[PDB]
Amino acid sequence: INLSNKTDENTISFFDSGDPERMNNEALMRGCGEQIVNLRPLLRTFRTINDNWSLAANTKTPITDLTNTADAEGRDYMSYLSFLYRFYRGGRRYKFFNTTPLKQSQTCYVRSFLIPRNYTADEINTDGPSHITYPVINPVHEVEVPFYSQYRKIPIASTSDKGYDSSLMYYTNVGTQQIVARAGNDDFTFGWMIGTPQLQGITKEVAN
Amino acid sequence: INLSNKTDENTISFFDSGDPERMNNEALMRGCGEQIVNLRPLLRTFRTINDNWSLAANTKTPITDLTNTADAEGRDYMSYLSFLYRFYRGGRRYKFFNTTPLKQSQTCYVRSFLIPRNYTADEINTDGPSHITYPVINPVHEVEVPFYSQYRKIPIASTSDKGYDSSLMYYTNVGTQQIVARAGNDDFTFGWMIGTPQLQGITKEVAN
Amino acid sequence: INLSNKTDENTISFFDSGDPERMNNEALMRGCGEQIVNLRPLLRTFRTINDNWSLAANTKTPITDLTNTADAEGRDYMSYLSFLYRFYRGGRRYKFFNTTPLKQSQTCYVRSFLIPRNYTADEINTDGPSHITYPVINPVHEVEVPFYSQYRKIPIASTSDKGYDSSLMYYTNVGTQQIVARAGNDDFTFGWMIGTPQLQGITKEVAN
Amino acid sequence: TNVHNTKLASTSAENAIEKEQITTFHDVETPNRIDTPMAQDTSSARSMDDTHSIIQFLQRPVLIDNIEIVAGTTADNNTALSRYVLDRTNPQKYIKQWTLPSTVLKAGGKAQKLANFKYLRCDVQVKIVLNANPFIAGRLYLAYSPYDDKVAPERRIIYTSRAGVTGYPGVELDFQLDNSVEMTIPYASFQEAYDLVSGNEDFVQLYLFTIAPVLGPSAESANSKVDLSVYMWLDNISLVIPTYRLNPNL
Repeated sequence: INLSNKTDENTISFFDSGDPERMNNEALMRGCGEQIVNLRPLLRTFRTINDNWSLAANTKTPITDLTNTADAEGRDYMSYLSFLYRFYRGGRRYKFFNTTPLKQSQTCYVRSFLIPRNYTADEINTDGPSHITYPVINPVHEVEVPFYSQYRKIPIASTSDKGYDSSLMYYTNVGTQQIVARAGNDDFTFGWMIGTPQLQGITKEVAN
Repeated sequence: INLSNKTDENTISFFDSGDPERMNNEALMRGCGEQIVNLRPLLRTFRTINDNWSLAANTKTPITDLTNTADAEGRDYMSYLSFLYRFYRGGRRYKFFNTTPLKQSQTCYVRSFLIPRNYTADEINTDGPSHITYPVINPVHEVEVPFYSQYRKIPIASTSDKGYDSSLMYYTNVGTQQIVARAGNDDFTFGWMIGTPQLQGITKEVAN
Repeated sequence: INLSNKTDENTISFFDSGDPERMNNEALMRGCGEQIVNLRPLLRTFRTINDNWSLAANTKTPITDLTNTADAEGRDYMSYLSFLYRFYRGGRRYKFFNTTPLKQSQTCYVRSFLIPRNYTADEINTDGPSHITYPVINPVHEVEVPFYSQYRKIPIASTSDKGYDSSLMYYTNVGTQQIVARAGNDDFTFGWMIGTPQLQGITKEVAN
Repeated sequence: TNVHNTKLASTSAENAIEKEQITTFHDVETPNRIDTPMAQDTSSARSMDDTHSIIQFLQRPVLIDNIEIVAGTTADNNTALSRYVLDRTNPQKYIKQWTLPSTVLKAGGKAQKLANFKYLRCDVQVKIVLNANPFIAGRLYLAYSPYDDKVAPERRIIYTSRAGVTGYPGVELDFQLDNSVEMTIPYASFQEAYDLVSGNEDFVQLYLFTIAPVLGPSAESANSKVDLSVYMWLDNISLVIPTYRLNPNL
């Protein structure tokens, strides 16, 4: 025997089994009805980040107010899948379903503008492209934000520069409540892959 | 140098010598006159297992009486070569040369029958094929025992079953003495090879 | 990794440099004007072993008297290069430039004879081929000694035999001084190569 | 890589077996040799003579004995070969006896070359050069008897008759006809080769008998004599198996 510590790169697969592709397909044709092969489709789906986001009347509210909170939680796909990557590109989509329980004015309307990310409403004009909806005839806003960037990829980290990509302002003439669902446009994708963080499970406050 | 314990399987033959087959043949054509190449021929030769086997008159004597003793000694080929093997097959041959020194009856005759091995004469009939000789005209019996077996190979060991192969009975109407030589028939051979036992040499009883 | 102590015979040359032969030639065509490729040419050059060798009048002086001293010093090529080798062959050439400061006789002449090596002048005749010069018309002798040997190679070591190769006798009718330069003939060469000795450099006698 | 006058340490093939004449070296790797580059033979020995072998050395004649038989002497060397031998106290007389092949193995420096060898097969070649002036006559018989020292007495060339002695293989050696005789004694052992270490046995005895004694003038004279010289060597030789042992007899 030779004194050696080596790797022969031996691989063994058990069970004398059939083709995994064929069997997986057979299974999906009986118990799923679809086959998810990529995680960008999950960036196209809309998922809630807040099922009630209350606002004040005549207040221009940047949605960073909410997404800075949401991105850390890991509840939506755009946040859960962001912990695997460092960069992102593309625009974003936001849906605001009205859940306002009280009537303030005869005519309630929702309006949305653009805003550079991490700016405040006092630092930006209410000009440029906008979108207006009336929650009584249309309780869903359905605005979209393009990728208006100085850079081809945006880091999920902090930066020296500010206002280098666009975001959303949200205006309501009355105090409204919203289900906020978001997603990426048909061009949004995340960067290049890294390791996972820990996950937070059930919490059981027990009497000692 | 590589840290290793290996075998290169190196072989060396000395002396720059000629062909061993040719030289061996040349030698046998000058000092032997024959070439033994196999040990079954030695199972065909007849060799003595007892040079005097006395018997009682009107007594059917199974030859196991003698061969159980002989097989352990290692004096004949059928015993010496049996310590290299575990199985055997085929029949056996026995020659009984008369050495009776006294006259008991006007007509002395020797008779031989078959008998299952390890049986007693009180457990078997004196029927079946027999052979009779008269030591005064023919002092040599020359009987043969076929392989009448339930099994294709007989172990030199002990067994649960009994009487599963044939053997010989020996009858004399008078007390006769015999040179007992035995051999195998033209079908006898031993089984498959094992190791050797120790050998017993000279014994020197010395005064202490 | 395999436990092993081996040699892979790896060689590295630095600097991404051009052809050494071409660059060396370019250099010699600018700073030398010649290219020494062998050390026998240095055995053909004449170099001084003594820049003043005084002699007595009417005395036959074997030049071994001087070359036994010179060979150990390492000053000339025939001595410096002899410490790399063990054998030599071929004849030798000697030039004697006159430096006699005083006038002894009206007619001064220099004469040279042959002599077996390590002989004395009292052991040999003044016969055989000779060469005579007159330092006043020709102050340079320019004699040559052939390889008159019993052996095809002469060792720089000592021997049991004596007088097995030829050498030179030097006769002057007056006390002369000489610059003694020597070299090998067109057939002289040294033997087969060995290691170098130490070299002796500057000596600084310091007051302690 | 290309360095002179030295062989540096290096790895090599991992299983080497060099066989010199009889010694076989196994080495873990091929030895790192240094040989002479573009070697020559700087001697003249191959031009002086041929390099003789052991078989050639053992074929060299060696003077074993020099005999001088004088006429008018009742000595065993001159007394003739007897018609009958009735008793062993009165056997046949001979000039000289030789145990073979010992007398040759122990002669001419042949034991030095047979040393460190175990087995031998050889024939013994004998040459006798006799010289006798034209006025001296006589006749000898050179014969060899195998196993004469080991065979029963009745079977010996000694203790038999003249017609028995001369029935042995031999050469008739007359002074004025055959000034010289030669004889080849074959390999006389009953075994496959002479054992040069264990068995210091001799297998053939060589005898020089006298048919007719030296016939010279009646007048006593120092000149009525003959001088002999016996030469021996080996032929058809085979030294095969080495050994560290020696026969101190040789």
